[PDB]
Amino acid sequence: GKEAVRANIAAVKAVEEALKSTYGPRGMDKMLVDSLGDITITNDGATILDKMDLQHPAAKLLVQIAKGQDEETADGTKTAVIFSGELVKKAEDLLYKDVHPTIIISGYKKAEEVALQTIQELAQTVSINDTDLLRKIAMTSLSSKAVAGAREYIADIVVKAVTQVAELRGDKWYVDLDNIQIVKKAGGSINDTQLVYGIVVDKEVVHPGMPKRLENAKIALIDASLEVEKPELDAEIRINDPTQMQKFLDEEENLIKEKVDKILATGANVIICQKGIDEVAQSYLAKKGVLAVRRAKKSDLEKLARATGGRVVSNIDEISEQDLGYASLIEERKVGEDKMVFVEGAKNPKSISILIRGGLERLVDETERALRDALGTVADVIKDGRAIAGGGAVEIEIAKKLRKYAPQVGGKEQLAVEAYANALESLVSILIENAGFDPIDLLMKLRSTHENENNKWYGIDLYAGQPVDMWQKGVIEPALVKMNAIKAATEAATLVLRIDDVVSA
Amino acid sequence: GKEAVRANIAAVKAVEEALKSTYGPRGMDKMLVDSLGDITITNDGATILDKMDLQHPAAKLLVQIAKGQDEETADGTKTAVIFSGELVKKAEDLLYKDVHPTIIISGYKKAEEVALQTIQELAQTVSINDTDLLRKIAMTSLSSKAVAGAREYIADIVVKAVTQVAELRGDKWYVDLDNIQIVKKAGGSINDTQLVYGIVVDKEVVHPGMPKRLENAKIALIDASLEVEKPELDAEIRINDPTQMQKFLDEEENLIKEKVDKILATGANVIICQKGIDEVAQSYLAKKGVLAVRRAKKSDLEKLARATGGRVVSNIDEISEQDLGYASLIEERKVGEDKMVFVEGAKNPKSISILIRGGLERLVDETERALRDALGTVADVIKDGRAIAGGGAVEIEIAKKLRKYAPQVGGKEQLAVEAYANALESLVSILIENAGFDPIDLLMKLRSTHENENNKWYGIDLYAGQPVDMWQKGVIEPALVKMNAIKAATEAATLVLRIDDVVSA
Amino acid sequence: GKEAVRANIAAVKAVEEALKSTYGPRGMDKMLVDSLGDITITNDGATILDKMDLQHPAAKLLVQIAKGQDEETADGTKTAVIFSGELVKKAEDLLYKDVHPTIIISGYKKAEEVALQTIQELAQTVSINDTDLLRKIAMTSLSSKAVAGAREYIADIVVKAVTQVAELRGDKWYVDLDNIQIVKKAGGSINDTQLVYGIVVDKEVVHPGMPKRLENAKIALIDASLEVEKPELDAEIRINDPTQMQKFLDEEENLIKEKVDKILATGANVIICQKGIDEVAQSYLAKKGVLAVRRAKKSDLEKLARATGGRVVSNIDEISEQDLGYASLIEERKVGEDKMVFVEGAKNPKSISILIRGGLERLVDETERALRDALGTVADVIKDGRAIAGGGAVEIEIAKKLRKYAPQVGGKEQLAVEAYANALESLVSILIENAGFDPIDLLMKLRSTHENENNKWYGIDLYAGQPVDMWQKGVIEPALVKMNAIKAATEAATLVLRIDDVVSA
Amino acid sequence: GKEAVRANIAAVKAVEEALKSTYGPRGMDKMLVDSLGDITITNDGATILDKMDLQHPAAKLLVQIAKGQDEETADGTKTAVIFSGELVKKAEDLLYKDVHPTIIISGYKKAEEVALQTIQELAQTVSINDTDLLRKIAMTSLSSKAVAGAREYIADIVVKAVTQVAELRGDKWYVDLDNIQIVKKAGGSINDTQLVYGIVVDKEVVHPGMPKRLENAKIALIDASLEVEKPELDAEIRINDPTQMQKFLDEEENLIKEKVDKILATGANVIICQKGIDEVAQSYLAKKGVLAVRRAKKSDLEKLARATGGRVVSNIDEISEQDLGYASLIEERKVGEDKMVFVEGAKNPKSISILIRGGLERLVDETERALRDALGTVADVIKDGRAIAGGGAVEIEIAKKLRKYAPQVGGKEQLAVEAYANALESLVSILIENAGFDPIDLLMKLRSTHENENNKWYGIDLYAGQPVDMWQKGVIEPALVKMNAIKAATEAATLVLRIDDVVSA
Repeated sequence: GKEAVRANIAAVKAVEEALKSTYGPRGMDKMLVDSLGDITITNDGATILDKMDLQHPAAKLLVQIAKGQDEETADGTKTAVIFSGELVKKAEDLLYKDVHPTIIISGYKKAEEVALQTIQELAQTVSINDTDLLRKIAMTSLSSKAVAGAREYIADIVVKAVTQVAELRGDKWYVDLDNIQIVKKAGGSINDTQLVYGIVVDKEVVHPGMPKRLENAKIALIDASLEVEKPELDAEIRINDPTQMQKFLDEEENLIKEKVDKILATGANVIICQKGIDEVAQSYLAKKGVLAVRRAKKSDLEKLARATGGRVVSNIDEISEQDLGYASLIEERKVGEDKMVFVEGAKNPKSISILIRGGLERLVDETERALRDALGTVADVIKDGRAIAGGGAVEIEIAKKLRKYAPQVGGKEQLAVEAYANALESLVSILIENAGFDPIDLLMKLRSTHENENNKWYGIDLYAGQPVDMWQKGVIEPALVKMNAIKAATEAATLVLRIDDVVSA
Repeated sequence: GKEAVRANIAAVKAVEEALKSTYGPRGMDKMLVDSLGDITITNDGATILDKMDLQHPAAKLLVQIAKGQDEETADGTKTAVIFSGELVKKAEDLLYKDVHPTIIISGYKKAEEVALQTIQELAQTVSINDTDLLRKIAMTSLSSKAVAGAREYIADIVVKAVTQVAELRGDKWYVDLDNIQIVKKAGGSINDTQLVYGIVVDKEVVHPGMPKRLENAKIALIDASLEVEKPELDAEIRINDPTQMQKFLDEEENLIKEKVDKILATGANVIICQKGIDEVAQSYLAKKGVLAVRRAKKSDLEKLARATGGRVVSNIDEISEQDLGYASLIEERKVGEDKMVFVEGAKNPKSISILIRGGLERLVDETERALRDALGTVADVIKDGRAIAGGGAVEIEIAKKLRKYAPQVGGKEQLAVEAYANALESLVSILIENAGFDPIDLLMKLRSTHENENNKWYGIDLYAGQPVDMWQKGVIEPALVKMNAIKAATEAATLVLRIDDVVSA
Repeated sequence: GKEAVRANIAAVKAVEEALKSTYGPRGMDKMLVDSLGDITITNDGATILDKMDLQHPAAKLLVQIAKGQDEETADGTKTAVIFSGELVKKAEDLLYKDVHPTIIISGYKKAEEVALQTIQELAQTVSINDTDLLRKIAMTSLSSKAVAGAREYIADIVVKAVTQVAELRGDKWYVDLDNIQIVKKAGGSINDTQLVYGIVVDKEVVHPGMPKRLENAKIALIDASLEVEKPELDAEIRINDPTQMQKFLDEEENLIKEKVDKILATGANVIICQKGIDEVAQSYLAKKGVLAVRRAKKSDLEKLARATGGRVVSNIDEISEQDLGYASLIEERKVGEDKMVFVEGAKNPKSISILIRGGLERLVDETERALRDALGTVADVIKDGRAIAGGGAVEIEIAKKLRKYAPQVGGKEQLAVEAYANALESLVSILIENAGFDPIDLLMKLRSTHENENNKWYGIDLYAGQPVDMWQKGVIEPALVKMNAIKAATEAATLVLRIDDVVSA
Repeated sequence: GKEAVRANIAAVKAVEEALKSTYGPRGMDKMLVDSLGDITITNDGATILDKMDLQHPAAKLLVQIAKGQDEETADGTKTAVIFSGELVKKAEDLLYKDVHPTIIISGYKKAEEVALQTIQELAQTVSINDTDLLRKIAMTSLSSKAVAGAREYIADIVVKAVTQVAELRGDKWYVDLDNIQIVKKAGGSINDTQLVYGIVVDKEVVHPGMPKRLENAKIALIDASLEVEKPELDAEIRINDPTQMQKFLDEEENLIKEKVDKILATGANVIICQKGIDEVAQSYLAKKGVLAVRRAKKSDLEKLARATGGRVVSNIDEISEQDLGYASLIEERKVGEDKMVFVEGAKNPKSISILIRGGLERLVDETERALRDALGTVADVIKDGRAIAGGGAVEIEIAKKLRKYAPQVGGKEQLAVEAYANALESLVSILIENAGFDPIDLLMKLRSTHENENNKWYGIDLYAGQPVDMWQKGVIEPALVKMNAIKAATEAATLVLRIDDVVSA
C-alpha cells in the first residue's frame, strides 16, 4: 500500500531534484568531488547520475529506461529523467483522491498516444538541401554545452561534415560516421578550427630531414615492427659471446633496411606504422626520399585505410602494391601550436577530417564531445526527416491538445490526462525557472500567444525573457529524439505506478 | 486446539495476502529484491511464492498442494491459493460460533463435490473446428502475462501452430508437443513474429562462401569432430622434434578431408553438427559446395530428426544412408537483425516452428514463456474438449446453486456449505475490486443478470464496469483447470481443518 | 464516524448483555445489592435497568424508548432492549462491509414494515368469548414469574375478572380496569385465592358488638371523624381551670353521640369512614345495631363509591338518602386467618374485586405482581383482538419471509434486510441458550419443522427442548405487544446509527 | 504573512469539518451533551455551532458573517459556512504556488460577480399562482428536517396557509406572517393537522355548563381580573376582626358580578380574559348564556383583536362597544386529550391558524420549527419571485461557465477564479458523499448529463444516486437563499485572507 510505493516514488523524485537546476541552456553546474578528493565540475545529466551513489532498486530501474533510450541526446535524456520524475509526482495527487493505478496508467497511455502523434502530425520535412536549417539545429546542441565562444563556427563545420558523407541508399538516408575523422590540439581559439577535405593523421613525420609533401601518395600502412629489438628467432639458446651479438644484430639492421626496401619494391613513398622505425632506418628512408611517420594510433589507421584505398599489412614479406593507399597529395602541415599529416584529394569523396583547437588540454577535450553530439544531431535529422521547434513549443501544444481531449476520455481517466498535461507545462516551467524569470507569467503568456494555429513554434527565449517564435530564432531540434524521450519517460513513470509492493530478501 | 491451529490459520491468510492484489488480468506487479541487488518485477504466483523465505509447516504444506496441482497453469495456481485462504477465513468464522471442524470438512467436501460436477454438466464442447474459439482461450492466457503487445497476433499464430500438429488417438484428440520448435531473436517488433512450416535450426552457417540455399537436402546430422586439435594416438610422447608435431598434424588434417568425403560417400549434401569444424575443413566443405553448420545445439538436432527422418550419429565411422535426413530445401535466412538456418518442407507435415521477436533481451524471453504457455494451453483445450466462460460466470452460479442445496444437507453442515459458496463469491469480488469498481454492487448486479439459462456465460466486464456475456467477448477458459484449482484449494483448506495440534521436537 | 458510533454500540451491547441470560420463561434471576447492604433478586428487565446507573448517553436514551412503549408488558421491554441491541450489533457488520448509514436505516425501515405486517397477516382473532384462549394468554404472563403455585387457577380468575369489566366503547372493545380492586392478605395457600363479585374493604369491623352481616346495605362513607381530640377551636387562650376542661369533654361526648345519630337519622345501616370512631361512639352504634368500620383508606372508598352509588361525605350535615350507597348484602367474613368487610351484590355489576392469599409478606407481593400483569395481558388482547403463537414461531416466520424479500429490494439494502432477519433468529438463539440446549441445532430443527401452514405455530418448549406447536401448549400472546417490541426496538436501533459524533461541554 | 494566516485558516477549516457530515437531505445527526448530562441529537446547523465553544477569533468572525445572512435559513447557513472553509481551502494551494493574497482577493471578486449573475439570469419566475410549484419548494424544506411522518401533507398545508395570507402591495407581494397562528399538541395522527380560518385560543372554556358554540361573537378582550382579591387598601393596616373580613369579601363578590354585568351591558355574548374569573362570576355568565375563557395568553388577546376589530381593555370601567371584537362563531373544540377554543369566520380573512399534531413533547417542537421555516420559505419565494433546481444542478453550471471565463481574465488571477469554480463543484461532492455513493463518478456522470442548456436542471437524485431533472422530481429551491449564501461565504473568506497577522492584548 502507501508503505513501499511512497519509497519508490520518493527515490525517483529525489534523482529529478538532482538534475532540475542543470536543465536547459540556463542550467547551472554541479561539482563532483571524488573519494580520492579529485575534482570534476559538470552539468552533463548522464555524468551526474553515473557518478552518483544510487542504491534504491526503483530509481536504478528508472535511470535504466530514461538514460538507455532509443536515440542519443544530452538534453533529451536529461528531459526524460526530469519528466519521468514529474509524471511520478503529478500521480500522487490522484492516489490521494483514491484512484486505482491501473486506471492512471490507461489514462497516461491515452495521453501518450496523443502526445506521440502530436509531434508527427506537426513536424517539418528536413533533407539534404536544407543546409542553412541544419545550421540552427547544430547551435541547438552546441548552446547547451558549457563550451564557449564561436559555436557558429563549429555549427557551420558540423553541417558540411555530415552532408559530405550522407548518402541515399534504396530510398533511405544514411551517414557512416566513421568517414569523419576528429583531431584535436590544445591552444588557439575555437574560431581557429577547420574542416579538412581529407584525412588528418595526429602523429607527425618522424625525422626532420624527411620530406613534408610527397606527390602522389602511395601510402603503406605498416602494422609490422621496423625497429630492431634484442635477439628472438636468431637463437633458442642464451647469448654470451659479444662476437655472436655483433653478427646477429648487424644482420638484423640490414634485415630492417631490407624490410623497408621490400615496401619500396611496391612503390610506397609515404609509410606510416603501428610499431617502431629504427633510427638508422629513419636515416635510410631520409636517404631514399620517403615520408615516414612512427607509431600512429589504429583509430587513424582505419580511417586512412578506407579514404585512400589501402589496408593495414602485418607480414612485411607479403606487402603488395594492391595494399597501398593511393592519394593525390600527402603533406605534413603545422597549424598553430601543433603539427600533423594531411591527406588532401584522397580517393573517397565522403572521407573528411575536423581540426579542433580551443584552449587548454581539458577544455579542448570537451570540445570534441560537443562536436560529436553536434554531428550526431544534424545527421539523425537527415537520416529521419522530421524537425520541431524547441524552447517549450511542442510541449505547450501537447499540453493544450490533451486538455481539450481529456473530457472525451471519460470519468477518472480524465484527471490522469490533466495531470500528464500539467506535468508537460511543468517541464518547460523548470527551463524558464532556471533562467531567473517567473515561471507561470511566461507559461500564461505562452498559453495566450498560442491561441492561433500559426504560433505552434512559439516558446520562451531564456535570453530575451518573453514569448518568441523559436523556429524564427534558429532553435530547432530532431523531432524523433524528443518523441522517443516522452516514450522512455512514460514507460518508466507508469512502471513505478505499477509496482504494488517491494519485497526484499 | 486453538493454540497452534491459529498460527496455521494466520500463515494461510498471510500467503493469500501476498497474491491478493495480483489476481485476474488487472492485477498489479510486485518488486522482489535479493541480497546481492538482483531485482525481479513480476506478478506470477509461483515466483512470488518460490522466492518467499517460507517457514511455517501449514504454509509449506499449503503452497505444495496449491502450486503442485496436476495441470500446467499459472492463473489456476493463483486461484488455488486465494480460494484456499478464503475457505480458511469462512471456516474460522464457524469456529468462532463454536462449530466442530469435523462438520466443516464434511461440509466443504459435499459442497466441493457439487461445485465440480456443476462445471461438467455445463461446459461447452470446443473442438478443432472451433479454431476461432481456441483463439479466445489464447487471449485469456496472454491477458495475464506482461506483454500487452498484439495478442490477436500471438493468439492466431498459437492456434494454427497447435491445430496443425493435432491428431486422433483412441477416438479422442492428442497433440504431441515435440512437433513445435520455438526460436527467439531479440529486437524488432512483435508484428514481425511468424510461423514457419518446417524446422528452424537456431545456429547460423559456418562460412558465408558455402551455399545459402542447398536444393534437395540430404542432411547428415554428424555428432563428431571435424576439427583438428592435437595428436593423441599418434603421440603419447611430449614430442622432442617439432618436425614430428607438424608431420602428425599434416596426416591428421588429410584425415579430416577423408572424414568429410566418408560422409558424402553416403550422398549427404548438407551437414550439421554438435561439434567443431576445422578452417581447412571449411574450405574443403566450401569447395565441395555443401552447406555446413559448426556446433549447433543438440535440442534442435533432435527437432530436426523426427522431422526429416534423420538420426544423430556420433561416429563418422558409423554414418549410413539410413541416418541422413530428407527435406525439400534447407537454407539460411535473416529475419531483421538475426540469421538462422531454416528447414522448410521436411518429411514430417506436422513439424513446424515459431520465430519470436519483439523487444530486448528480457521482454523477448517473457514473450516466449507467454507463447509457450499459450501453445501448451490451447493444446490442453484440444486434448480435453470442454470450455467454460471465464470472468466469474460459473463461480457466482455454483454459489447460488450451493445455497439451494444448503437447507437440505442438515443443521450445522448447512452453514459450512453456505461458507464454501460465500468464499467463492469473495473470489469474484476480489477480481471486481482490482478492476477498481464496487465488489458488492457488481457481484449482486451480475448474479441477477445471470438468473436466466442463456445468461450462464454472463460475467462482469472489468474495463466497462457492467455485466456482459464473457464467451461472446472471448473470455473463455479451459474447463478442467477451474476444476483442478477447486480440487487443489479444498484439499489444502481441508488439510488445515483436520490438524488439531503441532508437536515440534 | 466509526469513532463515536463504537462507544454508543459498546454501551447498548453492555445493557443487552445485562439481560441476555434472563430472557424467556426459563431465564435466570439477577441479584442487586444496595448501597445500604439490602439484597434484591429479580428477573425483571425494568428493575435490573432502573437499579443500575446508566451513565452513557446511548443507554439513557435507549431505556426511555424501550420502557415507555404503548402497552405495559413485563418481558416485552426486555425484548425491546435485547432486539434493539441485536440490531445495533448486526449493523456494525454492515459498516465492516462499507455500507453507509442512510442505507442501513432504510433497510431496517423496510424490514420493520414487512415484519409488523407479517404479524397482522398471521394473527388469529381473539374475543371476549374466546375465554379458554384468554386462559392461556394469562398463563403466558404468569408462567415466567417467580411464583409457581397453582397458576391455572389464577389464569382462570383473570378471564372471569376481565370479561366482567369489558364492554363496548366507540364501536370497539374496551376494559376499565378501575372496576377491579386487588386486595391481599399474607400467608396461607395461593390456591385459596378468589374473584369477588363486589367490593372488599381491607379493614375489619371496629367493635365485635356490631352485627357482621346486614341485608340491604345503605352505606355512609364519612370522611369526617367521630372520635375525640384535644380542644383547639373553643378558646383563644390555654385553659387552666379544671372547670373549663370537664365541660369540654362532657359536652363533647354528647356531641359525638349526636353526630352518629345525625347520620343514622337518614336510615344508613352501615357506616365506614375515612377517620376514627370513639369507643363510646362504638357503644352507641352497637346499641343502634349497625355495622361500622374505622378509618378505611381513600383507595377503597373511591372504588366503593362508584360500586354502591354513594358519595364520600366530609360533613355530618350533608349526608342524605341520595348520598348513601346501595348494596344487596354487606358482611364481614373470615376467609383465612384474616377478616374483612365484603360488599357483594353491589349496585354496579361491573365493580369487582380480586382477593390475594399465598404465603409470606414478600411472596404475596410477587403474587400481586403476577396477578396485575396477568390482568394487563388478557385485557390488551381484548382491546386489540389479534393473537399469535409465542416461543419463537413468529420470529422465524418474519425471518423466512424477509430472506425471500431481500434479493428484489436492492443491492446493499438486501444485506440490511437479511441482517434484521438474522437479528430475529438471534432472539430465539438467546431463548434456546438459556434452556440448556445448542442454539443453532434447535433453531434449524425448528426452521425445518416449521415450513407448512399446519406448523405455523411451531416454536420451542424450553422445558421439553424440541419444536412443538406452542399454541397447542398454552403459549399464545397479544399480537400487539409482540409488535410494539419490534417498533420500540427499530426506533432505538435506527436512532444509534443516526448519530455520527458527539459534542461535549 | 503565511505565519499567522495559517492559524486563522486551520480554525476556519476546523469549523467546516464540524458541519460537513450534516449537509443535505442525506446528512447525518450529531449528538450534543450539555454540562449536567442533558442530551440533544440533531442535524440543525445553528445548534451544532451554538453548543460549540468557538473560542477562536477567526471562528467568531466567520460564524457571525456566515450565519447572519440577509434571508433566514438552516440550509444556507450551513452552505455559507462549508463554502467559506472551502474558499479558504481552494486558496491554500495558490499560496503554495506563490500567487499573492492580494491576487486571490481580486481573483475572487471578479469570480463572485460572475458567479452571482449566473444565478440571477437563470432562475424561473414563480408566483402565488404556481401553487403546484410551492408544494415542491416546501417539500425541499420538510425533506431535510427530522419529522418524516406524511410531509406532502404538511407541504400542501403550508402552501394554502401562506397563499391565504399573501397580498399584492405596491406591485410586489408580501406575507403578513403574524396573521398565521401556530398552535401545537402532543400525540394523534399527523393527518389531523389543519388550518383554521380564524383564531384559536389555546385555552378551553372556563366552566362546563357554558355554551359550547356561541353565535355572533361580540368578543370582550378583558385583561382586568374577574376574580375577587384580598384587601390591600380597603383598610390601612391588617384586618383582625372576622366581621370586617366577611363584610369585605362578601361586598367584593357583589362587586365582581357587577363588573361582569358592566361588561355584558355592551352586548357582549362572549368574554375572554388574561387573569381570573371567579367561580360565582362563572355561574353568572353561565346563566347569562355567555362563553368565557380564563387566562388566555397575551399573545392570543392581540391576534384576535385585529382579526375582529376589538381592543384589549385592562379596566372594566373603561369598556365600550367599539372595543368589542366582532366575528361569526366561537366554540370549544376537542383536540385529542385537550380541548380548546376556535374562532372561525373572523372579520379578517387573513388571520388564520395552524394546528400542529403528530408526535410527542419533543418531536412536536421540531415540527413547530420545521413548519415555521417551511411557512417562511414559501413566503420568501412569493416576496422575491424566483426559483432554481436543487440537488447539485446550479452548482456545476456556475462552475463550468466560470472556467470558461477564467482564461480571458488574466495570468495569475485565473488560478484564483478557477479555484473559486472548483470550490462550488465540491458542494455536490459532499452531498453525494453523505448519500453513500461514489463522489467523482456521479459528479462526472452529472457534468455529462448537464453539458447542455436543455439539461439546465439536471442534478443527482440523492436517494437513487443517478443524474435526473431535479425540478421534475420536486427538488426546487429559493433562487435568493443560495445567492446570499455565496455572498456571506465570500465576504468571510476574503476577510480571513485579508488578515496578515493577529495581535493580542
